[PDB]
Amino acid sequence: TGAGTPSQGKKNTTTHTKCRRCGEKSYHTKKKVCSSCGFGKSAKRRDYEWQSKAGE
Amino acid sequence: SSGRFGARYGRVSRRRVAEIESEMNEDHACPNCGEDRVDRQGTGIWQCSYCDYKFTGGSYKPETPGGKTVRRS
Amino acid sequence: GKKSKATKKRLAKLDNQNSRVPAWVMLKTDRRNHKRRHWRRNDTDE
Amino acid sequence: GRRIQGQRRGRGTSTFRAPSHRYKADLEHRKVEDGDVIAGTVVDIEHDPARSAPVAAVEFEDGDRRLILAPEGVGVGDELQVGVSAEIAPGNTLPLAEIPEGVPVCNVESSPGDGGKFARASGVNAQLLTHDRNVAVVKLPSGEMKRLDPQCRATIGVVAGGGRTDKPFVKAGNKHHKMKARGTKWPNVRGVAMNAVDHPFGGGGRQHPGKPKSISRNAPPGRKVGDIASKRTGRGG
RNA sequence: CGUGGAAGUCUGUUAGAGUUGGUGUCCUACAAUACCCUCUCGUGAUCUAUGUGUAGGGGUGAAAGGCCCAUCGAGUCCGGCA
RNA sequence: GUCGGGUGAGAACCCCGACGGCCUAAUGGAUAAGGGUUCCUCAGCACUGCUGAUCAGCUGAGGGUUAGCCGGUCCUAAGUCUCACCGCAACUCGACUGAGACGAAAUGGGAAACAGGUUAAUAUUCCUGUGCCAUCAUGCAGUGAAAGUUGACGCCCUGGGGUCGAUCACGCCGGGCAUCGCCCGGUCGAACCGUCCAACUCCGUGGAAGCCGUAAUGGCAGGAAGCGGACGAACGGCGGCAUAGGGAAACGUGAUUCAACCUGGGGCCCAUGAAAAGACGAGCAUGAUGUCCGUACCGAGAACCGACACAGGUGUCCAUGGCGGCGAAAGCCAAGGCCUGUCGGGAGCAACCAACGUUAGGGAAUUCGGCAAGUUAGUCCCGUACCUUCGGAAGAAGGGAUGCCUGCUCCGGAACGGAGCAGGUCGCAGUGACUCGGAAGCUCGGACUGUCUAGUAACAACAUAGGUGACCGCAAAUCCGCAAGGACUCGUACGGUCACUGAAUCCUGCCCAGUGCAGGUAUCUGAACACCUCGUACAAGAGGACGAAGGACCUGUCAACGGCGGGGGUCUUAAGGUAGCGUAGUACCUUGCCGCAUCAGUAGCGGCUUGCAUGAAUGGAUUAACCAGAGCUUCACUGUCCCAACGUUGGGCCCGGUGAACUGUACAUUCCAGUGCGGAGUCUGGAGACACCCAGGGGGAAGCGAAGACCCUAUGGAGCUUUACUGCAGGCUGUCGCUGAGGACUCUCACUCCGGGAGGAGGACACCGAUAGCCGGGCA
Ligand SMILES: [Cl-]
Ligand SMILES: [Cl-]
Ligand SMILES: [Cl-]
Ligand SMILES: [Mg+2]
Ligand SMILES: [Mg+2]
Ligand SMILES: [Mg+2]
Ligand SMILES: [Mg+2]
Ligand SMILES: [Mg+2]
Ligand SMILES: [Mg+2]
Ligand SMILES: [Mg+2]
Ligand SMILES: [Mg+2]
Ligand SMILES: [Mg+2]
Ligand SMILES: [Mg+2]
Ligand SMILES: [Mg+2]
Ligand SMILES: [Mg+2]
Ligand SMILES: [Mg+2]
Ligand SMILES: [Mg+2]
Ligand SMILES: [Mg+2]
Ligand SMILES: [Mg+2]
Ligand SMILES: [Mg+2]
Ligand SMILES: [Mg+2]
Ligand SMILES: [Mg+2]
Ligand SMILES: [Mg+2]
Ligand SMILES: [Mg+2]
Ligand SMILES: [Mg+2]
Ligand SMILES: [Mg+2]
Ligand SMILES: [Mg+2]
Ligand SMILES: [Mg+2]
Ligand SMILES: [Mg+2]
Ligand SMILES: [Mg+2]
Ligand SMILES: [Mg+2]
Ligand SMILES: [Mg+2]
Ligand code: NA
Ligand code: NA
Ligand code: NA
Ligand code: NA
Ligand code: NA
Ligand code: NA
Ligand code: NA
Ligand code: NA
Ligand code: NA
Ligand code: NA
Ligand code: NA
Ligand code: NA
Ligand code: NA
Ligand code: NA
Ligand SMILES: [Sr+2]
Ligand SMILES: [Sr+2]
Ligand SMILES: [Sr+2]
Ligand SMILES: [Sr+2]
Ligand SMILES: [Sr+2]
Ligand SMILES: [Sr+2]
Ligand SMILES: [Sr+2]
Ligand SMILES: [Sr+2]
Ligand SMILES: [Sr+2]
Ligand SMILES: [Sr+2]
Ligand SMILES: [Sr+2]
Ligand SMILES: [Sr+2]
Ligand SMILES: [Sr+2]
Ligand SMILES: [Sr+2]
Ligand SMILES: [Sr+2]
Ligand SMILES: [Sr+2]
Ligand SMILES: [Sr+2]
Ligand SMILES: [Sr+2]
Ligand SMILES: [Sr+2]
Ligand SMILES: [Sr+2]
Ligand SMILES: [Sr+2]
Ligand SMILES: [Sr+2]
Ligand SMILES: [Sr+2]
Ligand SMILES: [Sr+2]
Ligand SMILES: [Sr+2]
Ligand SMILES: [Sr+2]
Ligand SMILES: [Sr+2]
Ligand SMILES: [Sr+2]
Ligand SMILES: [Sr+2]
Ligand SMILES: [Sr+2]
Ligand SMILES: [Sr+2]
Ligand SMILES: [Sr+2]
Ligand SMILES: [Sr+2]
Ligand SMILES: [Sr+2]
Ligand SMILES: [Sr+2]
Ligand SMILES: [Sr+2]
Repeated sequence: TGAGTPSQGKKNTTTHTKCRRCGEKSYHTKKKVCSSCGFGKSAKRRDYEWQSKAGE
Repeated sequence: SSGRFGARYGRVSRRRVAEIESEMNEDHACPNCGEDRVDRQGTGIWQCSYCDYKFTGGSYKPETPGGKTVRRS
Repeated sequence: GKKSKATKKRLAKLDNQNSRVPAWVMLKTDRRNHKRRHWRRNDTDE
Repeated sequence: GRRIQGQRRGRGTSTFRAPSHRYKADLEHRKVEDGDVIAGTVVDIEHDPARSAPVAAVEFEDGDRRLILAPEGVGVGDELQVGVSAEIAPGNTLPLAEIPEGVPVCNVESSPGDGGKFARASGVNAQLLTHDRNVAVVKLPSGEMKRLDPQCRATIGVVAGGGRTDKPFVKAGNKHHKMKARGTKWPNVRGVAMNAVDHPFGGGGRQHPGKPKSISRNAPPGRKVGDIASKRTGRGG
């Protein structure tokens, strides 16, 4: 069984769903944690300084 | 009793296991009556088929030379 | 797949977003839907 | 390099842990005040998945159902006594001072009232030797002389399920089935068949260890493989 | 002689799992690993669905430096960075 | 697919019929995940559809998903999260512990629904009939009420009970067939309410000294068979349900084999096979209440994932439709679905290619190699060697048989079950198709089954049982963490940890000099602190005294890393190759020499063997069995070859439609020579050369494809090793603080551990903070 096209058949799982807090399809319903806003992990909002070029 | 091993395994496999299996599927003495009705129930567990005295004993041999030393003192 | 109540409310709106720009908007602006979605070629949320 | 197998062990992941949820009981001793007014009838003899040997289901005087470690001979209907002035019969739990000399005993305690630590495996025993006012010397299954506190409880008799190790596994299937129920990763791939990146004995164009097998006791975790602090090796000579 | 019905036993395109040879077909493919004939295992250290756990110098590894989403002798993204 | 026909401006592919086929664990039925309206109707063809389209999963606008009893909801599972607490510089970080929560839609547990009808599309939801569960209210019952049971459970074998299904018998109802009279379809009817009980256990009676009983095991004077009896099953039977329903009609009765469902007996384990909520325990009447979420369609060679209407991938239930046969096998056929693995037309249809059939004579001569293809083939009977771990080898090998018809015997209760006999008879051929081992022998390796490089390696590599060694008495050894703390461990030496060798069998020699590890050590060496001397109004600073681990040094150890030579009849550096095995997967010389086998044998097997440079758990030797493992020989077979031929299907060629890409400095009809950076269509000289187009096989364009992986270079990168350099974890050790009372000791009061507690063990040590010396590719 090749790692390409045939392994793409077993892909009927739901992981990332529409978040309650921000609304991006980043709420990992198995982890109950958002990968975009960080809902379920932090009380604060997931923002990072590297999401923009250093001097901007 | 190790005839299920076939042409595989070896001599010590069909001498030891076959000996200790023909020895346990046998008739042994019971401490609650005095009859030969002692059968096995698993690993270490021994059972009588009379007044069903479910007792303890050596894994495959009912009475080990170490389990008979408890009687001397 | 079993959908919930909210999931239904959402998929419902997405279907109304699939309606064309009415004939009169063309006559009012004196002459394109960009959120044009197909059930096969496109992907929705969840 | 990479962390060796024994390093991944201590992390305590599923692969290396014991299926605790599938285990029966934490076999300890009963708490009597002082007087020996506790006794119990053995109702059943079950199998312990945690330690292969048989385990006795005992219902006491006050109806406290607890699984106790089973000594040889003891069966359904039999009565055993737990306390200070217990009977010197096989299967009775009492302190070392109250137990006479030259008697094979099991489920020995280290510190008094710990629930038992020593001599527990399939068919083993412990020999009680010296009796002083301060000390009670016990000979543990390995042959070591442990200077124990006479207030330490112990069960009289040898453990049941003896002579188990005397029969071979015959097939890997029998070993697989056993190891699935324990806290061990199986099978055992020799460190020599691995890559240099995976173990200190790994690599090479052929199979052999790099340095000598014997290693210092001061060796760090990741270099402590082979013969750990060997005082010698080999059979004869 | 029979009864019995054991087995990492046996034959088996039973379901299923695997993939030896053709170095066949294909090789701007049906397909970024496919097709066909052959071949192997098929009551067991078996095969499988879903749920769940282990995370990057770290996992996992019946060890091939194998696998960790077409990415592995150290994943991916963005930043350091022009 | 074909001929008709329908709608239409337009029809090969939209629709009707006929004729013809395809699919049978799927190409049918129901669904999970996922999709998300793709379902239904109407109107359309600019888009999408491998051609066309009047069709459509397309475009546009409407419509469509109705539940107390189907899921969800509740329960708890591996396990997850929140709060508290603790750590962290800190957190969205982290382990323990407490408390709460979440965690199962096919497929865990679970209070309760069946039959029919209805729509363009829903349906146990709506409608008709009937029935069932729960809470609560009133009325009656009842004072029990919680002990116990249930929920609730592995694998293998097996009897019993029993429904649907299928088949046999016969009757009735409807159809088919046109020499016979055979063939097909139907003959229905739930839930629920009632009732019956086999198995099992048990009680009374009985009185077996050998009996009772089983498919098997078994059972009994501690009481057998026989007899009566208490408890007690189905998704079963029987009755009701039902002058319900459904059916054009008849609107059956019996039977065998029996899925489901019920209930027993047996065996296996170095494996022991969830939990909880709920129910039961523990009545009945009437009335009421039963909210909320899901409910359309696909579920795949077009509704999912793979960029696509992708030949790929993806779970579950239908495993009992007929013949067949051991069979859920092949082949053929229903029920059902489809002609959408969706472009067509024409040429005896060439060459050439893909699949493939048959080839006279020879028969591996082909080739690295029988690669490819082939041969054998099912069932019965006779028969079966060496060797062997006694299991196997073995279906060895080899030999015979095999249909149809008539009439029968035997096993059994019987089958529409099996085994046999006698006569009759057809063919080239009787497992007539289909299904369906080729056989044997020598050697190597690995014991075996198994594992593996998803995507060029399936193997001798990995693993394994087996053997051995090492460490640890649990406040352990080993391992993770910065810490709080954690894995092993609900574990305790018959244990688990770390390594090595790799079934069995027969053995496994010698060396401890070097490296390693461990122990000891009079003496040497050995850091900082404190102490002593001088120096400083103090500091810096010079010497001394003391001294740990460590090192020196001695001993132990090779199933520990490893070693087993030269010279002469010892030397280095400890010993100086023993059993075996041997020109080996190891031997250079080497196609070693002898032999077997062939016409011929760098091959293969056997023996010899001074072994360039075999050899004992860096395991040595031997081996039955096993193997898509490497090598060789024989029998059989054959288009592999001698040597090629004919044929078959899809292409290929011509016509309609659709309609890409790789590549392109320019010029370019070339060839023979030469020249040139030494490998020119283009320069020089000649020769040749009218233009365009079709098919072809690919000589050339140092053809196209890829800023060579080789090689060197760069003061390039990375992975890896170590007695490279330097450092860090980490271990060991002295010292200072924690830290108390009276170079050896007593105590308890800090601190630690254990006990529920009382209290018990240890004790200024230990833990921790700091510093100092040693070791330190575990890490950078
Ligand atoms: Cl073990
Ligand atoms: Cl549902
Ligand atoms: Cl039975
Ligand atoms: Mg719409
Ligand atoms: Mg390393
Ligand atoms: Mg495990
Ligand atoms: Mg315990
Ligand atoms: Mg191994
Ligand atoms: Mg390797
Ligand atoms: Mg080896
Ligand atoms: Mg080795
Ligand atoms: Mg072949
Ligand atoms: Mg999984
Ligand atoms: Mg490698
Ligand atoms: Mg429908
Ligand atoms: Mg298609
Ligand atoms: Mg011929
Ligand atoms: Mg030749
Ligand atoms: Mg008869
Ligand atoms: Mg093998
Ligand atoms: Mg591969
Ligand atoms: Mg293979
Ligand atoms: Mg071993
Ligand atoms: Mg071992
Ligand atoms: Mg090996
Ligand atoms: Mg040796
Ligand atoms: Mg030779
Ligand atoms: Mg050879
Ligand atoms: Mg290179
Ligand atoms: Mg480098
Ligand atoms: Mg404590
Ligand atoms: Mg390095
Ligand atoms: Na979609
Ligand atoms: Na027999
Ligand atoms: Na293949
Ligand atoms: Na990394
Ligand atoms: Na068409
Ligand atoms: Na009934
Ligand atoms: Na049949
Ligand atoms: Na197998
Ligand atoms: Na040495
Ligand atoms: Na050697
Ligand atoms: Na195999
Ligand atoms: Na041919
Ligand atoms: Na060419
Ligand atoms: Na590298
Ligand atoms: Sr494949
Ligand atoms: Sr899947
Ligand atoms: Sr969190
Ligand atoms: Sr931020
Ligand atoms: Sr898609
Ligand atoms: Sr405890
Ligand atoms: Sr304990
Ligand atoms: Sr090595
Ligand atoms: Sr020796
Ligand atoms: Sr098998
Ligand atoms: Sr097979
Ligand atoms: Sr090849
Ligand atoms: Sr390919
Ligand atoms: Sr072929
Ligand atoms: Sr079978
Ligand atoms: Sr950058
Ligand atoms: Sr048109
Ligand atoms: Sr449709
Ligand atoms: Sr819940
Ligand atoms: Sr369920
Ligand atoms: Sr039956
Ligand atoms: Sr439906
Ligand atoms: Sr379907
Ligand atoms: Sr498919
Ligand atoms: Sr049909
Ligand atoms: Sr088409
Ligand atoms: Sr012919
Ligand atoms: Sr040949
Ligand atoms: Sr030849
Ligand atoms: Sr024959
Ligand atoms: Sr060997
Ligand atoms: Sr694989
Ligand atoms: Sr061996
Ligand atoms: Sr040494
Ligand atoms: Sr010799
Ligand atoms: Sr051509």
